[PDB]
Amino acid sequence: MFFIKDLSLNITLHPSFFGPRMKQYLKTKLLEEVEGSCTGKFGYILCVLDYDNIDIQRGRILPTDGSAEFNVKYRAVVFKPFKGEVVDGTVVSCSQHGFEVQVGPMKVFVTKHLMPQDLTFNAGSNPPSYQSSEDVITIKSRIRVKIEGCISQVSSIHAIGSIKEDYLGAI
Amino acid sequence: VGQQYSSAPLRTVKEVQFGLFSPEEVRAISVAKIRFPETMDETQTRAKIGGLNDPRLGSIDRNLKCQTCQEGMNECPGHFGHIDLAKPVFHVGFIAKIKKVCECVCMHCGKLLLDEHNELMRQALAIKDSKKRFAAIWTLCKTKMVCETDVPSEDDPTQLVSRGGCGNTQPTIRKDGLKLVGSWKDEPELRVLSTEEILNIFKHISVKDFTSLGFNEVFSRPEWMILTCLPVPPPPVRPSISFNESQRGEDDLTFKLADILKANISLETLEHNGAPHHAIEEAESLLQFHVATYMDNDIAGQPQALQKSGRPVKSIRARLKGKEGRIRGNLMGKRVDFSARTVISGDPNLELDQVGVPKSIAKTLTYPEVVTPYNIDRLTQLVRNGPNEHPGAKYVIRDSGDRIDLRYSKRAGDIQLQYGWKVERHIMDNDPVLFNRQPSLHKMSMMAHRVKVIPYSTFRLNLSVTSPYNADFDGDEMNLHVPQSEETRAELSQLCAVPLQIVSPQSNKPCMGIVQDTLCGIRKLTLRDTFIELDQVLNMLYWVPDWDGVI
Amino acid sequence: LKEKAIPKDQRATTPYMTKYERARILGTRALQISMNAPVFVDLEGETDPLRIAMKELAEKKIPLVIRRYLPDGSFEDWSVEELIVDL
Amino acid sequence: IFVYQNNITPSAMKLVPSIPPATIETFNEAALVVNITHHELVPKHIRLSSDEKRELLKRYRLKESQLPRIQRADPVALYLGLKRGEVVKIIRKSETSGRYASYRICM
Amino acid sequence: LRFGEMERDCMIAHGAASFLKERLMEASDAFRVHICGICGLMTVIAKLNHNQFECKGCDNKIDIYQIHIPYAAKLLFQELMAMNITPRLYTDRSRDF
Amino acid sequence: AGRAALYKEVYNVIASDGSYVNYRHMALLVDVMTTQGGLTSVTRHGFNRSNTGALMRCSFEETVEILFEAGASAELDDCRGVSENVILGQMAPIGTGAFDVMIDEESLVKYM
Amino acid sequence: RLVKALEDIMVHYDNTTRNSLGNVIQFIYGEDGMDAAHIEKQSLDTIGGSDAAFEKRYRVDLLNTDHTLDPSLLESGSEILGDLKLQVLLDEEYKQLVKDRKFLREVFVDGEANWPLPVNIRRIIQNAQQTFHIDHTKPSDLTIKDIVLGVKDLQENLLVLRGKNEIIQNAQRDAVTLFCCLLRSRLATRRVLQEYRLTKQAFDWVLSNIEAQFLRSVVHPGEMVGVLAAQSIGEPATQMTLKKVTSGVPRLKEILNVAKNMKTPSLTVY
Amino acid sequence: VSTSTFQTRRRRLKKVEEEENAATLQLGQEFQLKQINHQGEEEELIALNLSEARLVIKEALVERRRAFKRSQKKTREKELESIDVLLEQTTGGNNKDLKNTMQYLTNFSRFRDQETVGAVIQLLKSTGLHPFEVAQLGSLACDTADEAKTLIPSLNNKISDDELERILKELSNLETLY
Ligand SMILES: [Mg+2]
Ligand SMILES: [Zn+2]
Ligand SMILES: [Zn+2]
Ligand SMILES: [Zn+2]
Repeated sequence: MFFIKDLSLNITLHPSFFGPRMKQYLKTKLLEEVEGSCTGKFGYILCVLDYDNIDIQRGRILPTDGSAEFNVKYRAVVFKPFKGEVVDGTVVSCSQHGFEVQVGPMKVFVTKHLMPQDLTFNAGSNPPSYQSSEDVITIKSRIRVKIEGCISQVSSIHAIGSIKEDYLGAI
Repeated sequence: VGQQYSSAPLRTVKEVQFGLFSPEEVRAISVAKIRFPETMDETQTRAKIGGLNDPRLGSIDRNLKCQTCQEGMNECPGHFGHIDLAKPVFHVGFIAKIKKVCECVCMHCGKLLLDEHNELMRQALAIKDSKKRFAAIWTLCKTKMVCETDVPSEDDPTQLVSRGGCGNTQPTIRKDGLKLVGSWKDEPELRVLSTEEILNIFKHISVKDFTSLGFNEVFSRPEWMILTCLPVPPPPVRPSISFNESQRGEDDLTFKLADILKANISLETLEHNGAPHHAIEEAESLLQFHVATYMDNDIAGQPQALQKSGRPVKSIRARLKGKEGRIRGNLMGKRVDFSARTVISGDPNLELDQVGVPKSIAKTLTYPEVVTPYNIDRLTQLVRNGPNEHPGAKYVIRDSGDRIDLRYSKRAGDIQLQYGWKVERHIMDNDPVLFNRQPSLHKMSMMAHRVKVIPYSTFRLNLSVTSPYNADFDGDEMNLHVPQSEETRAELSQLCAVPLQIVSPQSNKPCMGIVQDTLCGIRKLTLRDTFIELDQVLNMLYWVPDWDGVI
Repeated sequence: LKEKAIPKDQRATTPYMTKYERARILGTRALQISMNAPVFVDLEGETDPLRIAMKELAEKKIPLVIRRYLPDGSFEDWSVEELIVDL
Repeated sequence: IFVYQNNITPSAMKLVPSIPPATIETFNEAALVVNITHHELVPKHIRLSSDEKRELLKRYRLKESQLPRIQRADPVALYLGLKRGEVVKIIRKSETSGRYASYRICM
Repeated sequence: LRFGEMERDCMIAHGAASFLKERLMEASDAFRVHICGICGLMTVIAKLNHNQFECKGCDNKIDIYQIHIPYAAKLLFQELMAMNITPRLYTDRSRDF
Repeated sequence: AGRAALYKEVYNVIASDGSYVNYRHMALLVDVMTTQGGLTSVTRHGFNRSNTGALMRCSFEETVEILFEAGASAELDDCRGVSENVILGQMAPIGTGAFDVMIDEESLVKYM
Repeated sequence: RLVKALEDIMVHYDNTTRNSLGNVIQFIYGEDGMDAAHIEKQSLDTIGGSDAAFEKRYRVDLLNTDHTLDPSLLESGSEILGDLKLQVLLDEEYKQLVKDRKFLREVFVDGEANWPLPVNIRRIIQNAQQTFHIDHTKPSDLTIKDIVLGVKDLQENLLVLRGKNEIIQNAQRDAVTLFCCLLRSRLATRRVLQEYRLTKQAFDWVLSNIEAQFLRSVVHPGEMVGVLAAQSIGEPATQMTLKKVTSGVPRLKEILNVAKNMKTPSLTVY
Repeated sequence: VSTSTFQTRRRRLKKVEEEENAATLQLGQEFQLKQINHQGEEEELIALNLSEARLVIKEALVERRRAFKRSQKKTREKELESIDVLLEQTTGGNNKDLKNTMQYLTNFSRFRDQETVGAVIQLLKSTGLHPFEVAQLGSLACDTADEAKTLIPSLNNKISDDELERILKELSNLETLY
């Protein structure tokens, strides 16, 4: 699931930093702008890779403001989830219309009616739980989830999913 | 300009793609749904109606509104509205090409009047190039005038094979004013060419046919030459010069769009209602007029639709029009800041490139010098000195896109400076300027000079740069411009310098000799007859700045 | 395509500096030096970035590469180290 | 190479360019009474091989388009039986260099 | 004061490209707009505060670009749109050449 | 021989007056008049017709009409030219802007 | 109008002169690659005069009791009389002077010798003359191997285009041709010693100053040729305050417009 | 200020079309097998299973805690807090995401030896399935394909019941204990 891609970055720079550690500040600034980030394209950009061989290339100096643009060539580890995809994670919160699970930097969400046609909601407990013959899902339990849909959003990929299929649900 | 940061990644334009507005591309650009010919007044309550100008586009008056974006005027560009016409109508300046396209295609069936079954044609098809391809094809098949079903294949003139169905004769086409006319062939049969019709025809033409006939599948397909809905031009395209309150001030352009809209409603309320069918067309030729008038109002068809007062109305083609028009006048040069005109006179004492600049201007004009170690002392000095002591300054500018009136603000004699700020300061002596004397006939009318700040109200300069700009003293007026970017004064000072153009690459020679008084006397003096004496001679020697210090 | 790069050997064009190049480089530099840029010379007593970068050139200390473009679609890289100054 | 005295049938030429490969050039007496090329105001144009051509194109980086051009019914062009895609090396005097080395493709 | 055609040509002669750019932008017209990366139409809903962009229908909130260009030409483009011709300006080329 | 006579005459225009122009000048003018194929005139029917940036072309007489024919024929401007840039207030790729400038990662270190 | 035709025409970075599209106009500006400023009117002494004075002033023959140089001029001058090894050069050189005169007489039928030429050489040797204070009463020290073998070299160093390719090289030569001819004209061996009065140094200094002052005068790739030349036929024209044939102003217009139906169309039968 | 990748196709204006995603392996036009490298060289897909990831981050973050001092010049349970330390110095202080994921991984991995890991890799990358199918198979447990290709739909007909069966059998072996 987790991926690794080559990417780049238009980073501009003030004529102040035309000193001799310029390189590292470029590295840094990149890490600021990118690390932990998220788009709809790739996804949760987790961490950069191979900090040593970070691709610089000369920088072109912009026509009027002194600044200079660098196209940082780099490559990183990242994370984008998908429809129909299966991943398991630890529960994180519970309501009445369902419960939420955390996987990677991301959160999948499951609604009640996306659970066994016999699974029950116990709000008369603490912390709130879901009951069943043998099953007892709760605050922390680990569960296998079928991601049913992703929804790009600002700086977060969120999603929905299910545990109704076979071989699915708590583990 | 259009300040305040923007998350937007900056770029530059490399290519401009010229295409044609599809009715849906418009019907999607569009915020608002323009239906009302009244600008504003909510039944008279100063504001605007959800019909024209800002139903959800740009805004008049200094109030933030504008579909969310807010921001407000300076910063806001227009947001387009759309106007659904009644029935499709013609473009004005595309009408020549409409005719020349109708002449190459079979109407009613929709296809070429020539295939690869005809060498003079197939050989124009080799003509790679829109302008001359289309041209060879139109010259080629404007003669052919029946929808052939069968042609002599490249074998022999005996067996003709079959390509496309129908044959229904092609009516030879003539244009009249803002209508098209055909005449199918004893005696012809003259029938008018109706829009919707012609439209459908274009709109059933196949893609390859498109292509080979100078048209582009994605950026410009024939249909779009015949408008369904309308690009409704956002507010500051057509800016109202209001007079305080209870008045208005709208634009001719806005009035032509209100006029159009009107006409459209008028037509429409005949096609729902009791149609004197052939009196409906009597009003469609109004829509067809106005929509052609708001694009162009100087055609051949004399009727130059005025507007209540004689005023012809300024069709859009008139804003782009040559000289003074947007391009030959606004985008190929403009009025500009940091400039200065004045009466010029000549002084025989400032080094060639010096240029006597009156106090009132070394006072008026700003150089934005940044705030930096080597100058701080200087900069602050000016600042306190204030915009009236000759060597003063006029604005300080903070790292927060914020000015400071160095003649207003309380903190006048206050403000410490800031490493990374800007002093817009008065104009110092030895500074780079871009002097010049129109008419602009060569490099030599347009050079850079070092400033010498001086009294009285006259521009001052060196007798011998009189010939480069070519200015007499019967009262000639001159232009001056000021650098702004450091590298601006670079290009100026290493390229435009007045002593750079002492040798001219036009006649491979000097273009800045000695003159009048000077020369005239340099001779009167050169003479064998001319013997000077000690007293004077000395005054002479000293008079010369570099004089080694030796008799 | 990055194959649009004329390798530093097999190089082509005038080894001298064009008045144009120069004015633009002196510019760029003075402009960034009044931008609180780092200098690489001793200010023997200079304040104006023009004079400054002038005397940054005469000591060819200026971290600058003229990427020259050749019609069709090519480039040759020439550092101010490299070029000369007859001008 | 065919020479006509005063004219050829407007249907006799109708069967000239229909015998590949070889080609066919009409000509007029009065059009050959004197030498075009020997007039003071012309220079020498020169045929090139496909190799010479492609070499000019690679060593100047030029595309076909980007090259200056010469008509086809240029008197000079007929003189040397010019064809579509061919190239001359015009070569002339100069009050500035003595010799200037020009090029042209054929239209 | 006016600085036009003829002047523009002289300064072309001196070859001072930048001086031009400035004299005719930061010394006059000047102006910032946002453009889609799919249709060179100035369609962007500039949310320069809440940090959203968009030109729905072109369904883009993502590929968009800031650009400096004299307001006069901003107008000219809107105007040529009035006459139904899309002048789609682009950030990059494809023709190469 | 064309280009030639052409110069000669353009030249007797100038030398008739008694002036001095340096060959390279009108020489150029003329090479521009000829190259493309035959005799191209300095006039709207003349050179304007060619292929320049559509935009450049429409800073010469036939504005609106150009832009119309241009937007119909799906034109696409390179912008590799003055007028084009100019309208877009971008630095005109001329002399002082015929080339990019870079900082040099490497050599920047040598200078401390 | 004029200007609007050549705006975008400039000297691109290979000294080709082209337009925004790419299409070429001049292959090397002014058919030479040179720049109107650094150019002054020098006299071509190889093309005029009688064959008499040509032979006199330029002929150098060691194997002759009247044609060899009088050792007053050159130092190593009597230990030269009849040197078969050097006469090999003197004759080759003088063969190049021959070839030249008849090439220049090909290009300039007029007979005109006075011309727009880069690098003022008339003066460069006056600066030299009074810069080393040489005397017209004492002997040189250059070898005749030196002289013509030095010149032979200086030529090469006058580049103008650079590629490593025959096309390019040759074309270059083309270009430099004329100047070369002037070089061979005024660095000729009879001249160096008989007329000028050089010395090892003086000669080597002149060699160098020529070279550089050459590379200076080359056209700067960038310069806006089009607009240039244009403004420069507009400039002399605006000053034409107006032989019975259409002259100037009107004729000029005719011309630019592609003068079809023309006014006075004389026709000169030689 | 946006961030770029290695494959812009023509802005043909034609915006519409690009499909949705599923375990029909159908991914964005950003994640199909053939993707061009950084030096321009075509290269397959880099889809890494759980753990394989944790190792990648740990390591490339160790070379980072190394380089981050080369210029200074002038066990399940335990790995948790050890890395809650490594990050604690190497990040910028905002990667809540990146730390979170470190926990997730470090807890759910099936392998924690650059050895056993590789082993698995050279085992699976034998049936040239989509580097995705691979990954998922390399971070989710099972017994019969009945579970296997049910939770990993993309297979089904691709690799046989009994052979994916063997591969499962082998994987529950190489299953690095905790
Ligand atoms: Mg006067
Ligand atoms: Zn708005
Ligand atoms: Zn038909
Ligand atoms: Zn869009």
